[PDB]
Amino acid sequence: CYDQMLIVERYERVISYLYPIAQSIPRKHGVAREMFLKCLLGQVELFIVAGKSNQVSKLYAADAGLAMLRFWLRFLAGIQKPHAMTPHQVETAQVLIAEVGRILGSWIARVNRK
Amino acid sequence: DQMLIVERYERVISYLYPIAQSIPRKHGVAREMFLKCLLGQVELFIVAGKSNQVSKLYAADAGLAMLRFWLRFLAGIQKPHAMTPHQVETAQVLIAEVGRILGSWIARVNRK
Amino acid sequence: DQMLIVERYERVISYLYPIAQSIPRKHGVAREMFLKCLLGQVELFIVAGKSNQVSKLYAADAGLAMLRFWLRFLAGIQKPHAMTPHQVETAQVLIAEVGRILGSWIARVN
Amino acid sequence: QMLIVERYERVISYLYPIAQSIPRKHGVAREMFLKCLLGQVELFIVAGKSNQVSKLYAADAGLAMLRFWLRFLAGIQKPHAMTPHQVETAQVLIAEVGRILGSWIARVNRK
Amino acid sequence: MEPIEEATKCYDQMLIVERYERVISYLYPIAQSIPRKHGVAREMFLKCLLGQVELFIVAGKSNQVSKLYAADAGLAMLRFWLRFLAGIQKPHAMTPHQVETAQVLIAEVGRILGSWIARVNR
Amino acid sequence: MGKRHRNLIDQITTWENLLDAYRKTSHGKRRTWGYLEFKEYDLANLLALQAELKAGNYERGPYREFLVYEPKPRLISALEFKDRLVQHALCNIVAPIFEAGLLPYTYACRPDKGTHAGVCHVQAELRRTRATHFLKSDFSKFFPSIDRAALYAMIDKKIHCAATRRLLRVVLPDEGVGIPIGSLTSQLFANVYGGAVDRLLHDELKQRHWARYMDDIVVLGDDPEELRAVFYRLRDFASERLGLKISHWQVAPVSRGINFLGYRIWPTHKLLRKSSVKRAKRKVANFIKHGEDESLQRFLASWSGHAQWADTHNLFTWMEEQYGIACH
RNA sequence: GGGGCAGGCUGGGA
RNA sequence: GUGCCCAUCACCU
RNA sequence: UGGCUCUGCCAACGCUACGGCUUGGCGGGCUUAGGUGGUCAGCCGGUUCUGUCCUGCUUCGGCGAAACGGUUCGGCAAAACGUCGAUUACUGAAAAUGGAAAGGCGGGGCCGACUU
Repeated sequence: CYDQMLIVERYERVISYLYPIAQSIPRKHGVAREMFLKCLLGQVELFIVAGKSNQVSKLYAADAGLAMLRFWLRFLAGIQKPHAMTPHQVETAQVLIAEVGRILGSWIARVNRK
Repeated sequence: DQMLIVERYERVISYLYPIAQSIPRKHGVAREMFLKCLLGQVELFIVAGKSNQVSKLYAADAGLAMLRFWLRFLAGIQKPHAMTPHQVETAQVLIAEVGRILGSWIARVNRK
Repeated sequence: DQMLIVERYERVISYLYPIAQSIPRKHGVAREMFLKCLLGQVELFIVAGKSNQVSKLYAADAGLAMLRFWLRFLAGIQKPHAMTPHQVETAQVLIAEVGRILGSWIARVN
Repeated sequence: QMLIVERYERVISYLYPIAQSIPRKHGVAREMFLKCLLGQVELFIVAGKSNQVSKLYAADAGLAMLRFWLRFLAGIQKPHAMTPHQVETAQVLIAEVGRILGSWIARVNRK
Repeated sequence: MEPIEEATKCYDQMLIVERYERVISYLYPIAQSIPRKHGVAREMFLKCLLGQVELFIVAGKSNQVSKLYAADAGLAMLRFWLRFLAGIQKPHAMTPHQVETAQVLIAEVGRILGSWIARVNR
Repeated sequence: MGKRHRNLIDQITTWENLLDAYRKTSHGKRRTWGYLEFKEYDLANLLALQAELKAGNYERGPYREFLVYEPKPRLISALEFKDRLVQHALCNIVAPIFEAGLLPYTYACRPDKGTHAGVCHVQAELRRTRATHFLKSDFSKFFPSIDRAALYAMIDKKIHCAATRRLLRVVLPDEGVGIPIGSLTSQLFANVYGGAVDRLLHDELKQRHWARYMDDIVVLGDDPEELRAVFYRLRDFASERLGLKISHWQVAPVSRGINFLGYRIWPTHKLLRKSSVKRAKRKVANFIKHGEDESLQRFLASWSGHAQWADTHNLFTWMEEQYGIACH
């Protein structure tokens, strides 16, 4: 449960950075925003469920969420209408999600190594 | 029990929902998400009381844990802090009380 | 049978949906969640009737219980009053009627 | 039996202008009706990609839920009632999809 | 520097997303062009277009073929939405050129998905 | 501009340049394990690569050395996407300061000069001057003979930056003969390397009517004896200076056709190479009897561009006689 | 006859 | 595997 | 983006805990890269049939001999560009991630004609 508490605390920094970005996305990109918010804030539940159990599949679904979060950075950087996540913000976020991916990676190995 | 848990979670809602309604417009979407987590956790409890399978008993626990994150989020990530550290203490104690019933509920079902 | 419960639950909707529309915009999320629980519980009954699993008839019971929560939550939700206590009493009677049909339905399956 | 979708595409073609008309007033009912009308395609698609009678029954339940929406949107009052002609003239389109679904369910049940 | 390595590195999910991002990159601008009315249809189309990524990504990070057929159902549902935006929406939403162009992009993602399903089924 | 060049690793590692290098490296490779594993944290991976270059801690990953055998066996050593990106980051700042000094008749791996601009300069420079004869040479194993020592007497006559000079020596160590064929840094360093013979044709030897594409060198003339002397002088130089043995060479009259770059090039006409013809013929033939006649139209439109220059019709008739399909 | 170009036709690297 | 050149496809200036 | 948990007015499906809520109007505020190909650096042959074309000088060794792309024609080449000079002189203990030039060679450049 050290890794689950650590992974969330590390993910809270992603939220702390991305939620202000996610709230700034214009209502035009409203669906993309609401889906990005549900992906950002909803990743916590993926971590929580992963810690609540021991199944490595739950830590893989946490990886899929982080992958989906990385997609959203790519996507919101593209959206050229109102525009959103500037390339700097994708850069800074990818760094934060990487540390969340790093702890999840060590977490997956700990479970796979019993 | 099954209404014993909700009745105690009603107290969480009765406390947190006024806080959730005070969240400014700027954080409207976070509020709608928080409210769907707060008010939607009743359904997690209720669906676990009906069909007693431990499956939705852990989903109720995950929701409670997600609600606990929302307390951290509303008072630590919402830049205009829409919740005070006192409120994250009483509401955590409200969530801890419904967590105690959920814990005993998990134990009672997993006796077998 | 799914037709009887739905026809009786249509009475719940016919009463609650005007009341659920009247919940103030301030209590907007609770309203839209209550409306999705009101209309939407039909689907729980319909899915229970068009198939057979028991679990479907329990998920319809959970939805009915969730609707009963919404009445007790919307009653005294805050200073912007959503639902008068009389409306909760009136609706609880209609929901009790569909609850009784659901209970007998669950019993007849079991 | 991907004729269901092509035949249901006309249910949509009829019940969409009358679901993209439901005013803001009845907004939740519209969003739910649109998700029931347009989301029934996914029910048919999932049924077609498995042949499991289950997914076929869930498509039947969706059409039954679409029939509820007709009955509900009829008594929604005001100029925004689904006119009784539309409730009959869409129950005809839904019945066409219901008859194909019935044959589909029977084809799978009696393998 | 060893590029940051996610866990469960699936080439099919990486390739299918990169190739489905082209579908999004094409369909999302014309999903946003759908007028004020037809906004629920747009929200539902956008949740089908943007939500398909999650279907692919969860399919990648899984040893379950069930996730792969759900990705196929979503791609099938996306193909309906092209039919809807063209042939049910009122103004026009998607011109037949755009439908033909998207149907090519979706077919590319369909080709990758079919091979992905086949590779896992074996 | 004026010589020196003494702070290039600042431009090499500029974010706007590594983003160009990232774009360049991914262009066309967006279906590959390298990009898809990199694309995940792309802007984060560029940050740990920038901070590895800008610190002097970049080490080129090991070549994965396979051998493509298609026209002939060639040990093609591929590189990781991170390494091809660093090469692209170098050859964005380092390439246009070598490719600038290349005389105008070198048509390899340079912008706006290519395979065609060469076959056109040879045809043209064949019409004007009214060349009676022509020397065509070719360097044995060109990439596996570039000295990687005398190369770093040209890559160090222009870079001057003690850090870029070390990034070029992490990309291509300055040891012994053998520039890895299958590397961007290599195509450049070979055009630069072969550019030495360009200066020995153009500057020394005073040959003004010539063309080099990497290792192939046409030198149109007027006497077949001066052209032979020019080759002997070119061969003696490229051997005793550059360590390049001349595999094939020919001082033929402009009658035999200048086999330059997939085109036999007379002054008047200009066909294709029979190998390209037969390769495309068999490729289509296989495609037909494998089951693709819709991607063939894409290829046919492609190869109709490569052959619109050549006076073909010695395939399109053939194809139309083998299968009947309307080629043109 | 010998060459030189050009076109086939075939065999291997494949 | 590398670039150059080219073709097509997408796409708005 | 059929928004706003946003207000003022006015209505009236309605609902009211009698305050209002709701809802409707009505103003106001908030809201070029890309993909896919192909090209080419980047085969070794074998064989004669076909088509064509050449079959001379000779020193006697060999040398030979087989309708336009703006691929245009001229004129220039001062400048800029390239190159050498040169990581030189010089500055400075040291070129130390300062730093030329006189020149030399170019044509990449330039100027017009005509065509693109």
